[PDB]
Amino acid sequence: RLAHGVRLKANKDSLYKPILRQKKHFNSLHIPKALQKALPFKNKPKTQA
Amino acid sequence: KIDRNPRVKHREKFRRAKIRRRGQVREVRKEEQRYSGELSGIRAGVKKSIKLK
Amino acid sequence: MAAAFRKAAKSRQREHRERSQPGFRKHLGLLEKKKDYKLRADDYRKKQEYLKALRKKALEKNPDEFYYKMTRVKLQDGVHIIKETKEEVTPEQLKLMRTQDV
Amino acid sequence: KKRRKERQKTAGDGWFGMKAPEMTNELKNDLKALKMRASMDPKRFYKKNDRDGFPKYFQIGTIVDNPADFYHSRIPKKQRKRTIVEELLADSEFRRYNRRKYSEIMAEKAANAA
RNA sequence: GUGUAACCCCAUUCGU
RNA sequence: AAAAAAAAAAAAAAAAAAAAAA
Repeated sequence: RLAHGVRLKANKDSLYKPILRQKKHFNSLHIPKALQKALPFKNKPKTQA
Repeated sequence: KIDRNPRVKHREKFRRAKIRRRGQVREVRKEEQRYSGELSGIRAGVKKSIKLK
Repeated sequence: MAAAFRKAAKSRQREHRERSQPGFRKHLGLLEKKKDYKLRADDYRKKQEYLKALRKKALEKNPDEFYYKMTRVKLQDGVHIIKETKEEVTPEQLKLMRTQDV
Repeated sequence: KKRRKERQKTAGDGWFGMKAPEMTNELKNDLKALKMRASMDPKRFYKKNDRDGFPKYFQIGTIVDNPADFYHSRIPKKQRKRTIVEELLADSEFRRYNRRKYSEIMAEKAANAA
């Protein structure tokens, strides 16, 4: 490479770079309307309007 | 670099040993300024006397 | 001198580095690794275990069960909503609030 | 029953009959401020609070001037205020520090929220 | 079926 | 722990208030 004019070219993909990840959030659990009716009174989820 | 000289290693261990002691027991200080408060709270619930029986 | 062998080997502390997403697929998002997928995998497992716990409870549900909360509360589409209590103002106080407002 | 009610209105004979003051939004604002005195100054640390709730018997006042302490310990009459809350509003040192911390918490929360 | 409706119905035109 | 409801505040946070799992 020194005798000729060839120069090293490094692939941009292969190099190592900082990732900089961000916190990931998830949906809350959705219970079907049919299941809430089917559930017993003790285990029925009770909320406010 | 601290491990290179044993004397300054022992010097540094003593400085920490005084700091770690400050949690257990209080250091004596003189009234170098007029008393202006405790600089912290005054806890009236702790009873730190030693019972004799 | 087993520990002496270990100390010499760990003299170099350069740790293996992570690879990033290829450029031509950058708009898709971050290349997920085992540490990231494990967050998504444990999230699913918790919800599916909870629904299976709930669906089992519906099996032994007794339709004739009775509780004294049931008398004053009515289901709405199957959901047990606790309706807000009424204030029950009377005309004299209702006239009083308007005089205060003006 | 009625004699119990009369005895609970005062601290008692042991403390020369302190009376429980009526609770107001200005006194309550003062008590909340004192309970959170730990975060006022980053270079000052305090012991834990004695009680979780507010004290039942307490009185409020100001410290009397002493002639010998003209320069050592005395606030000029313009800087004096009526309440502990207004004192916190006045000094630049506390406002500058508190604003910087509160801005940080919102910004870090914004990174978490997005 | 929570992982960051056609079919049918009325009416219009065409035409072995 | 968590899904809610009621207030204030800052450019979301904060105090109380219920249900459900454990």
